[PDB]
Amino acid sequence: GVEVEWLPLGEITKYEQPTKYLVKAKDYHDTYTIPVLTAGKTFILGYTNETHGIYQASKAPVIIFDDFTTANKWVDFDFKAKSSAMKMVTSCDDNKTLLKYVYYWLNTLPSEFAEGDHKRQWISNYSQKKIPIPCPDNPEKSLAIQSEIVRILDKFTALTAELTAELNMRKKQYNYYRDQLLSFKEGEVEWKTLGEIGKWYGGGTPSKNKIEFWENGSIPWISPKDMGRTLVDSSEDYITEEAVLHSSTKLIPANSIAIVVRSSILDKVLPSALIKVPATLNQDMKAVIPHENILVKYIYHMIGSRGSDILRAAKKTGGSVASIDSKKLFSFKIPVPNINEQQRIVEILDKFDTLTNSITEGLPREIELRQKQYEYYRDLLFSF
Amino acid sequence: DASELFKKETNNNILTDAHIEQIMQVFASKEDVAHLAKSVAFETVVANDYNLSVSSYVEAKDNREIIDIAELNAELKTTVSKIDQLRKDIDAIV
Amino acid sequence: ELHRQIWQIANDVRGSVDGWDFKQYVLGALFYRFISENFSSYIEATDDIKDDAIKTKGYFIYPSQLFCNVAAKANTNDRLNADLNSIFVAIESSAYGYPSEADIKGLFADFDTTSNRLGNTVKDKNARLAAVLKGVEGLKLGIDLFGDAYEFLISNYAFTPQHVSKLIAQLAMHGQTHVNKIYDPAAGSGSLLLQAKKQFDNHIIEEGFFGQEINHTTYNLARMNMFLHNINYDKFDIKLGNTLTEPHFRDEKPFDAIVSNPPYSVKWIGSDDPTLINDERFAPAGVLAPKSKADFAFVLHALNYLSAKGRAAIVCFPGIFYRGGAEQKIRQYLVDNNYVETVISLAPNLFFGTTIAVNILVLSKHKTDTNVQFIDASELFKKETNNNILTDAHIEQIMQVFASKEDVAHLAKSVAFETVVANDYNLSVSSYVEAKDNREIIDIAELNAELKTTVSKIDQLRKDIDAIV
Amino acid sequence: DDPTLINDERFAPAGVLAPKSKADFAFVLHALNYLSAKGRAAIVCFPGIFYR
Amino acid sequence: DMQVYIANLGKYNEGELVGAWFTFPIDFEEVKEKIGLNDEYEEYAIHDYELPFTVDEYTSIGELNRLWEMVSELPEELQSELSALLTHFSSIEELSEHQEDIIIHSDCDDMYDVARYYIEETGALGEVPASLQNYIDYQAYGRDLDLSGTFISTNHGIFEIVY
Repeated sequence: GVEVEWLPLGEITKYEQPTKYLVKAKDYHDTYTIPVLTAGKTFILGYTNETHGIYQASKAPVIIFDDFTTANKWVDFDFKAKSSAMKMVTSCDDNKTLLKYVYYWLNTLPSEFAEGDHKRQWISNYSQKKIPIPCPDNPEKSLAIQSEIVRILDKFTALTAELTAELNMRKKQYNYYRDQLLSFKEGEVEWKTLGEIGKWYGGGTPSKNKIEFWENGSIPWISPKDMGRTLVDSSEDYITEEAVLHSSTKLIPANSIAIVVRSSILDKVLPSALIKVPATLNQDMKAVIPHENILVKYIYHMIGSRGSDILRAAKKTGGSVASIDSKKLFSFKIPVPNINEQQRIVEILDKFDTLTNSITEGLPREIELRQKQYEYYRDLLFSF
Repeated sequence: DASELFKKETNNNILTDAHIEQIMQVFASKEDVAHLAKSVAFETVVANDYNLSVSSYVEAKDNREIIDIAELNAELKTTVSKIDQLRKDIDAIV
Repeated sequence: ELHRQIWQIANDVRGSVDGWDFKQYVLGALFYRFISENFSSYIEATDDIKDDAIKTKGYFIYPSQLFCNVAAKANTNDRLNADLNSIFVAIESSAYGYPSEADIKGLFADFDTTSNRLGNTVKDKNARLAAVLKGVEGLKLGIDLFGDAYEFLISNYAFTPQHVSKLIAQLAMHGQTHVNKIYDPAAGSGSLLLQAKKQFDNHIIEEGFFGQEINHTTYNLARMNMFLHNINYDKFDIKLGNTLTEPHFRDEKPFDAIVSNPPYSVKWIGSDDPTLINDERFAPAGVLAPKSKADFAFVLHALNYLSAKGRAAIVCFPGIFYRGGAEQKIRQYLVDNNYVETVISLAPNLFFGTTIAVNILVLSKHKTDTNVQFIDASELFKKETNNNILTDAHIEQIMQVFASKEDVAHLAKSVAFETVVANDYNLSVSSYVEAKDNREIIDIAELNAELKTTVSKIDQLRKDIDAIV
Repeated sequence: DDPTLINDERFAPAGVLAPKSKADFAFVLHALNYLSAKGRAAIVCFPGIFYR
Repeated sequence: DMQVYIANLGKYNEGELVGAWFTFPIDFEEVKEKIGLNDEYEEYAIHDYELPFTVDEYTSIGELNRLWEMVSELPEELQSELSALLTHFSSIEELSEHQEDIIIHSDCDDMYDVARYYIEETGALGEVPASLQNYIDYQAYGRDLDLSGTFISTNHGIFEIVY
């Protein structure tokens, strides 16, 4: 603490490369036991961990990714592979280091390790120096005096991992809860064909050669890369209010739902957004406005519930970029009950998913706050 | 058929023998087997606009979980989370 | 207006084949128009414009000594597009051989051979190149802004853009009112040589814009490129040939500014079949460049042809960095004397037809001694499609830091020679100053954390009321 | 429709010819031309020939 | 197999030249008594050899025993292609400095497969969408990997000298 010496990195560090492998049989299905692990998310599906030159990841070294990436680190979790880029960083010394300490102390250098600019490899950079080290406490009580902060950082990283785990748990339980409750409604709950709730609108797009129709303005121009979000308040592009002269767009009210119809689906769940501003959107998506028989959040969450079947309702329509057409999107019939059982049940379901995600009163943004304060308290390490 | 159709080994080597025999086997007399396709009506295919091949694509990858296991896991992880957050709050000494 | 006539060129020439086939025909017709207008404005500068075949051989020797072509008789472009739409084709195939009479002296010629007869049938050829000559005649060019259309038409999609070339020119040109200038190994076009006389008609002419180039079809368009820009004639040449295997000029002379743009790692099987280990230029390196990385052979050839006053400004792909000991000893010989002065990084892509970035070496036999490894990644305005432009008063910041060895952060600075021999002779690591790093405050983050815990837990307990099965 | 393929032996029962760059149903009409009252055709297609 | 024909500086006329084969390590005295002398000690005329590298006719035997240690230190896939590595390096000592930098692609055989390895297996540029996975140019990316780094192609695989 008071006796901190800047020791070089490779003084107590053994660097090596992964051995020879055949880690890829031509089918790598989930039923096998070792996880194929890379950068980003360290989990691809199962492989068999024997008779392939395996390193099998003994008791906690760390790794490097990658050529040209140079940022991602991992603690070897239980016993995993060496998949094609896991060049090993570990320790020669085994009574001072406790190299999860220096794993944490890679986050004492994101300063020079933030700018990966050219085509580049940084072997000598981690190979030489430096790191502040509580030496001259070798090997007596250095782990004992860093035991405080490693208890702190272990429980905080554990907090982050379990918060991601329980966020998965809340989303999983709530996705089952969407399908259990609010469905199969009877009786006799009325049956409404889609679009009869209110006349939905098509789209519209200007040219991009027109500079005066694209450069400035104040209408939110909603593209599907802006989509996938909930409670849309603005857009990336603030397109011109004059640009509606050659847009074929329609001005929509301030309580609408926005929904894409182009190729995010055919595999997965469709996007859906509450849009709060009068906006205009391109050919790549659509907007629906309801009318007079409803609550608008009931249409939103009814489409969100029935997404798993309206991805199927006009599913193929050819194997092209084309998708669910206007017809079988339009010609699906939904339950619409008595009036008091619109705003009651959506008051529960809105209250649940505003607790789940974003942004006001949402859990992963809180997790990001925790990651920010955790990295700041890692900047509150023993530098003193 | 979408699988199998052994499309795994590079490149899509090979729909083996006794593997197309299932394909020929259902083809024999007009059978109707799920997770796989079946017969349709002529009136249904003139009702639709003459497509290929939408029906059936039977409902894979859909799994539902039981309430009480998920909510007991949820409440126990909240107890662990809250004792660790108050442990953080003692350990939030500036 | 400029872009009006530029758009006229960009539309009114494109018919009806691949651009790298009618390239030769359109540029040859435009070049024939320039020869016609230049020779007419010479002989008419008193208004006897409509000429006559009475040509004065005792006078018709003097522009053959002066402009190197008594270009015509009544056989110009002005006399040909009015008398166009007539049999036959090869009046101009003779009237290219006749302005190449020109044997005395300093030919710089045998030149219009790219224009040919194909075509499939001869009347189709007549109609097509009559349309070509008429479309070149149908241009609003007047009288001195001629070569701008040539520089636009050579810039096709398929070439060393004008702002990077301006940067290479301005780097090699400051505090130097001297002679001669300027040499170029592997010139390609005459583009990057041309930004001297774009400015340096100011004091005097110095000597000829020298150069050497490999590909003959590019050699022709290069020799007409610096012909159209009203440049004088006698020493203002390019010689055909490879600079490594067939170097000239050794005899003349140590230069005072050189520029280049070598291609990325062209192969050359030279090491070690001739006496290039004991030649005049590769011998002080101690080794030849390896078997497919030609670039430091170009920079050794560059430092060969340079005096005790001038300076070299060449480009490189950034990959020629360490590349084993065969390149480490070339970098060692460069830093061992005070040859190398300044490297410059530029941003990817910045180029027609590549992906990777570049670097710029500035060499001098001129001492301080320290290596300002002045970098740039942004800006470098690479945003507007594709990566244009390094505008004016934007490279002036680059030249401005380059002025006297300054040391400015978020940007690079000088280093120590002992530091760069301590490191293993790199380019260009230092400095890479510390962007995108931001830290927050304790109390704001933790108050936000605790209030969202209160709201989240009251929402979770209200969820637990609403968890009725 | 440059020759009499609108009134030929095989494309006339279709009522139209195949369009100008999608030859595949011209192949399947040519296929069903040369087949008796007993046999059967087995041809392949790109899956895009769907509605078009 | 990795041997020499070292005799003799005596008999410059080489009348019934002697001295057949000596593997490594090499004694001075055993070879000297095998081949005799010219009444004094001037020997090791390196006439013929069989080595993975090139050596001159005046090299001392101690330098041969010095080089044999570093040659026999390396694995066989390096020892099979020592001249190919010498086309980029300059000495066996310099190869011994950087003997762990060389990455060996036994699987890959040409630049298309090297690009396919770096993209599909590693994900050096990022994740690969499956609908994109066929529409990725490998030849131009292979040419730019060639012009960026330093790759050497042999019979076994591809040697990559990394920095």
